[PDB]
Amino acid sequence: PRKGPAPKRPLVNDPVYGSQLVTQLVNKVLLEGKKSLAERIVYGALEQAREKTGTDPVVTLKRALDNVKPALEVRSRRVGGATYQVPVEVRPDRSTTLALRWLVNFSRQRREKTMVERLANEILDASNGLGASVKRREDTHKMAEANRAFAHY
Amino acid sequence: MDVDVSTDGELPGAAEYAREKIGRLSRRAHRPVLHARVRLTRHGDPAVERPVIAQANLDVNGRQVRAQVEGVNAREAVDRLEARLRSRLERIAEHWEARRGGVPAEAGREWRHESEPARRPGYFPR
Amino acid sequence: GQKINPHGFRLGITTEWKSRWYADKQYKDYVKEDVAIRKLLATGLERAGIADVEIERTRDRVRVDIHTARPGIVIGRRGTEADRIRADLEKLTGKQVQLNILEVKNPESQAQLVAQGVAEQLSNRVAFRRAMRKAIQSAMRQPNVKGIRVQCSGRLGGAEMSRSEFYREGRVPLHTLRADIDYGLYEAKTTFGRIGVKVWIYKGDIV
RNA sequence: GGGAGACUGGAAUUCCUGGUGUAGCGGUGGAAUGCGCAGAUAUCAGGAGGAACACCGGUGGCGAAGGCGGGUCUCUGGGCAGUAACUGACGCUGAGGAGCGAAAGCGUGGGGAGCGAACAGGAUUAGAUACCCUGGUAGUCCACGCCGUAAACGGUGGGUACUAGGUGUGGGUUUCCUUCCUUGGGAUCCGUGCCGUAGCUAACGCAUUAAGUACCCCGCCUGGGGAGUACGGCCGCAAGGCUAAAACUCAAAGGAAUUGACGGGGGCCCGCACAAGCGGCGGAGCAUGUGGAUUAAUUCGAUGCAACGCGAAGAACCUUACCUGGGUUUGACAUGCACAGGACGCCGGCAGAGAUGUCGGUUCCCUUGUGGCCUGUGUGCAGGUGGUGCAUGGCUGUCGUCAGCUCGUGUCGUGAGAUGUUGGGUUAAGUCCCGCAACGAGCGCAACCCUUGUCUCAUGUUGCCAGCACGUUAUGGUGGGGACUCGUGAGAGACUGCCGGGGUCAACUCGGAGGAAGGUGGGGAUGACGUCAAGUCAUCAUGCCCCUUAUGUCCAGGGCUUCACACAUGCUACAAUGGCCGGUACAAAGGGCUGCGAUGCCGUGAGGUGGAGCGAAUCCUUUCAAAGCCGGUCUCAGUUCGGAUCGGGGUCUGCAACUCGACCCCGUGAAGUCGGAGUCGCUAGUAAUCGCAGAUCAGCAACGCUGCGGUGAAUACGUUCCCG
RNA sequence: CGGCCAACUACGUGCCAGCAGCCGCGGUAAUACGUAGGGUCCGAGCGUUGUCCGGAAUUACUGGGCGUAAAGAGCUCGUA
Repeated sequence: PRKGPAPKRPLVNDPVYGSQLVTQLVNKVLLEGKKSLAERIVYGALEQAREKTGTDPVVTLKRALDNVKPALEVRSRRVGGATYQVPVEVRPDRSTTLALRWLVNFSRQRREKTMVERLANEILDASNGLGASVKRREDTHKMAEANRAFAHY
Repeated sequence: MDVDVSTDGELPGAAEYAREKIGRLSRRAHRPVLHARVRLTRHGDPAVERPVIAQANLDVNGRQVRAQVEGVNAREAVDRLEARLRSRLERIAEHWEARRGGVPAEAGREWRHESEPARRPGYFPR
Repeated sequence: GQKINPHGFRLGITTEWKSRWYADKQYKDYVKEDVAIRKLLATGLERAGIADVEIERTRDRVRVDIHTARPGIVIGRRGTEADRIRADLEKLTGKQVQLNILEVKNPESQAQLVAQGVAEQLSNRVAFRRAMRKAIQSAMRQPNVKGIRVQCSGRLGGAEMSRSEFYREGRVPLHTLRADIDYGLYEAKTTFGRIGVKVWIYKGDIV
């Protein structure tokens, strides 16, 4: 990254749902390279969500993402030999990445006896606006706002 | 401050003197010391004018501080090591009093590497 | 450790193995007898410059070819030296061993012989600058030599401090594979210790 | 703006009074003392007082120097130009001496807004008699006097004459372009800067304003400290100033410049350096290494990166270098000089822990001179993992696979040295291009080598089997077949080759096409001059020193495995992305002769018997895996997690598993609930995770190391900060 | 008898004993210590110490200097 930006990996669309976002989700929940297990987990979670709501799962997943997608984030900046928490606007890709990572992690420390159930409940409450990832986005936006004085550099 | 001394061969009393002299530097360090090791080594060849060599290593909150000296006996080597370590610790301080003179500060003065660049308008001053 | 041995760098490309045979069960004892032959021939013959020793094995009969700058020294006019070498090579259990004694065409172009001569001159009384310059000029006078470097290290001149000195003339491309670099090393026995002499010689490329 | 005196103006700060007006103001890198709520800060009006004079205003003017700018008036000093009317050498310097002399300080009397030594708190800090903040007294101001020092410096005494120029700028006279407005331009006198000759200088530099060339007069120097100090004296209210030693001590102290190294100096760049992520270490148990302690001994070496799963790619005996004890000495092992011999040598018996000792059986071939064997006697000699890696060679790590390191001739400099190698651009690169008192060259960079990715020709066994025949389930199993893989030989293929655009039409760079692959395709091998007296006398060799009835050598036993701790690298976990049970699918690479070892049978299982076939593209390692997939079960618990520790019972190797091996079975079921400060690896077939193989090796302490494949992510905005 | 400054090897010792006018020599292989061979310079002398001149242009008349090395009084006026 000293000599310039690095190329991105064009990961492919999911076969059985046809969306990019689910493949991003499986690659986030992936562990130790066990791709089949991650796909089983995510498909089970999506089907659980479809059963609970009664509609297509991808639209609810997008709704949850938009509910948890952040817009303003805080980074430590060193200007003139001093460090401050500076609120910064977030590019779309970084916002989606942050949303997905938050969803996966906060579902990982749920209490639903299974990864599929934990993930399904987390995505449902995110779609409804009650999830812990939604709360995390609330705190990050509050943190960005409370430091708006330092946005001028 | 707990110091482990790993000598070799013949150096009676070097360990206690070195431990007691080094352990007094804990207060001089501005950050907690995580580890402290001292090694004493004597040169076999009698032709060597300063046979004894002493080395130290302190983990000052993750920052590695080390020094190495030579002497004609255990006491002199340990004392020179203590002086050298004190100098290194002084140069390592990094608290506010240590970097208050280096802060670019100097509003529109003393151009430094991290000095705040001047804000420039799009149009020429004229 | 800076530079690998130039012969070992181009072993599969330019240079050739100095022992040609094949063994499957008897590789170990073949190697043992080979090194025994090498040490025996190094010990016995020192007057004439023994540039290289080759061994070829085939069942009972063994072929030992050695290159020297002075074949007459190593051969008995009635076969006396030949008889002696044949006899103590029989003693080496080599079964039937036959020897092809050969001669180097241009001794000054051979790195091992050059190192031998410089080491000998160093041992007795000669200042090392004189030896290196004489060797360099002699090898440069040869028609096919394109670059030579001579380096000797140790307690040069009987000093208490060790030193490394080297003189080069022309091109010595040690990193180029196709360039055939002749490498020769030999330790000089002085009263003050041991002085190591190395010689690099560049003679064009082979393709 | 030369000096002195008198009078006087406006802005701003401070305070006081009165409105409006509320809850903060002030201060810092960040805060706190502090001020305010009794009405602060802010805002408006009025008033008092002191000090300094924005813009003009500068490398510009004046003064002997110190120094001097708000305005006006009064008094007063000097300078310059022109005319040359006047005197007619009246000049220059000046020991002592006299006067003036920044700031601080001192005295007496005033004044005191701001600032502010001292002094108080606040903060920072390990400590702050400091830096920073809030207050703040002398002082700073005026009058009249003392003091008499300054980096009082241009670190350059005064006077005079001469010695190339170019260009600013201040004051004044004058000829010619001529509008005559115009710095028009010239000439000349007096200042004040810059650049530059000759010349001078150790060099830096000075250079008509000399540090040049000379003449007159004055001051001062004679190695560094002691010391501008003591004693005496003079001056001063005091502070102190001036004059000014010696003893003793050192072999230097100095000036300029050069090459490095360094900087909490600047600029431009790089790297998993940081940032963005993923997974860890540090907490637990265990394995391994080290320190420390302990012991008869715990053999030795290795100590930041670059020592610490390192030398050790294999410590029960051996190894083994250490300890205890038991033997031996030309020795455990060589080769030579001698005397005596036909025996050395084995084979059994006994003793001994063994080394070893002893007893019984066997006895040389040449050829007469003796040779091979040993005996003892010997004698040279062997023998040391004994010391010094600061005496060495060899080998190696490291900066760093970083782009740098030098040389010949020329030129510059008294010289160390410099240039080339710097400057602009460009690259991964001292890679290249354009410039250039340099022109070239060498070692490096790159390429040539290996492997991997595509295709062509050749090629069919032990390897494939598409099309044909025989097959019995058991399959290329078999006859056959080159068709497709594959194996291994030869070759082609990436060269910015082409197109378009940026580019000095130059390097280079951006994009596109074609292609398996595009811009050194991926990964290796390859490590410049040197550095660190880096490592290694314990692979080896080796100078010198040391031991030689021993530090040499043989043997048994023990130790290298000791354990209150400390550090380091790992493995296994703390579970449901999981545990357990059953079924089931896909690799590569490698190894094998006194080795791999199959079928079968016997054990529950390590394993036992047995031996088919194999020097192996054939047989064995099973036909080869595990994670994976499918089904059941477990339901969040110190548990069906975790496996430590321990009891009992076995297997194998080995002469021998006590100290001190591995593995199997039954039982036992510890810590451990995701780990503080801090810290590590990693940019793609990578990290993470899963298994397989090899070396060493009788067995193994292997969770180590070296390889092989399976599944396979996230993130990189960007160089401000940390490291190199 | 290391260089100034004619004249070098061996043994002994090892930061000791000692040497030395200065620079500096002694750390098991010293041309610098001690002793022996050898050598050189002088020679009825040869060395050491003390003292004066020279080298010293280092008090510079012959024959030195003062921007930064030590050295221009803080600046003027003016007496001899």
